[PDB]
Amino acid sequence: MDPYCPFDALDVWEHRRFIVADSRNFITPEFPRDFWMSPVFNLPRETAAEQVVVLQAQRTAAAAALENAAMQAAELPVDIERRLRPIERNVHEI
Amino acid sequence: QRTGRSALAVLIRACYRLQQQLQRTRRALLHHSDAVLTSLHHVRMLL
Repeated sequence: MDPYCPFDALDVWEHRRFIVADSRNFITPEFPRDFWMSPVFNLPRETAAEQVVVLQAQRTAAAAALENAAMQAAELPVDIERRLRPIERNVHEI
Repeated sequence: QRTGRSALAVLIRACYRLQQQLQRTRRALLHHSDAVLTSLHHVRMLL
């Protein structure tokens, strides 16, 4: 698991003034690596398909209530013509 | 005597029953729209 590197180590001392050819070192933490713990990404069990099932069941349940309300409100036009026509005839009797 | 007193009876029966005909429509058309409101309300519940 060691990355390949031909060269071991080299040395020409670090005078703060004489910095030339500005490269950048690999910045590392001071803590032992063992707690830089492992990669884990876990799925939500509710799947893109499962939410489809749940929301479709909800849509189909709501459609029944919408149809119930429509059929409750679809009888009012029958009520108007069932209630007012006899009243119009009674007025006509005069 | 019996002519004019019986002629107004038709109008009496007409008016005292037209007073009820509209009361029935007051009651019958309000106990029905409340069902529509309750149904809309239930549909709002489902969401």
